[PDB]
Amino acid sequence: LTNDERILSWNETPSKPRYTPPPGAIDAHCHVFGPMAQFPFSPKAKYLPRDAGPDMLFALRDHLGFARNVIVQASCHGTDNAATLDAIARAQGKARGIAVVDPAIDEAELAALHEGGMRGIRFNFLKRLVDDAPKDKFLEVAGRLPAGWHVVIYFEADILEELRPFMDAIPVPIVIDHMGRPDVRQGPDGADMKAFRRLLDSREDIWFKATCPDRLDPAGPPWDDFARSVAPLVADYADRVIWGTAWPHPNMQDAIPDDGLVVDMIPRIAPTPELQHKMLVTNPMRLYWSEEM
Ligand SMILES: O=C(O)/C=C(\C=C(/O)C(=O)O)C(=O)O
Repeated sequence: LTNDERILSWNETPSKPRYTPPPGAIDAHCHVFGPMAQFPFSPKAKYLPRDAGPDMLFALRDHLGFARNVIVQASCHGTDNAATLDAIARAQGKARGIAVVDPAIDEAELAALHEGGMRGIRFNFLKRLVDDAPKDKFLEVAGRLPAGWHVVIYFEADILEELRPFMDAIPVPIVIDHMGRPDVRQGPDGADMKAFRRLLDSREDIWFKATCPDRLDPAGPPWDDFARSVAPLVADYADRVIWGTAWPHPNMQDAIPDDGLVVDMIPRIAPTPELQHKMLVTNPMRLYWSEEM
C-alpha cells in the first residue's frame, strides 16, 4: 500500500521557528510511522499513515533546534514496538522511548525494552484509537515494570472523573498526554483546567505534557486560547511539566500544523528562561535520562 496513497498528516516544508530552543532541549512527545515495508502497521490500527521514519524525525528535530527526543509508540503499530526501537537505536544516544505492551508481557521482554531505550508504557483511553482499555490488566502490568519506569496516560476530559480511581492506584509515576485534552476555549480557570488541577493536586508524581494547541484549540494558529489557558498551568506546576511537538501529528490531516508555529508556542506558555529550562531540559531529563541527573 503505496506511500503516497497513505495519510499525510504533517507539513512537508515546515516554517523555521522564531523561537530557538536551548541547548539540550528535549522533544518529549513524537512518533515514527514505519517505514511500512520494514515495519508493518498493526491489524488493530485505526489509521494508515504515510511513512515517517527515523531520518525524517531527526531532520525535523534538527530543523526545529531540538537536541533529544522521546519517541512514543504510536497506536498504528499496536504492541509491536519495532519501528520505535529502531528509531531509538538510530538516534545514537539522543532518544529514549515509550512502549505499548501486551499487559501479559514477561519481565524478560520488559528488560529487553529497557535495554532498547524504553522508560515507560502508554495507556490509550481514546476509543477512536484503540478499542480496548482493560483497566484491571493495565493496573497489573503497571506494577511489573522495570525499575524507574513510568506510565503515560492519554484520555479525553469527559472521562477524567471516571479515571481518578484507576490513576490513584497506579504504582509508578504518571505522565499525562496533552493535559487530558482540556477545552482551552474555557480559559485557564475553566471547568476542564479546574478538574485537571484536582488530578495534579491528588498526587505529587503526576507530570503532564503542555502540548498540542493544534489538537485542542479549534481556532487555529496563533492558538490564543491554548496560550492563555496553558501558561498559568505551566507556571503553577513548573517542576512537573514537559513538552513535545507531537510530530508527525497522527490524525491531524484535517488541520495540519506548521511545526514552526507549534514550537513558537513554547515562549508563550513558558515565557521565562526558568520555565523554558525546566520544561525543555530539567524535567524531561529527570523522567527519561535520570542516570544523567
Ligand atoms: O499521538 C498523539 O499524541 C495523539 C493521537 C494519536 C495517538 O495517541 C496514537 O495513535 O498513538 C491522536 O489524538 O490521534
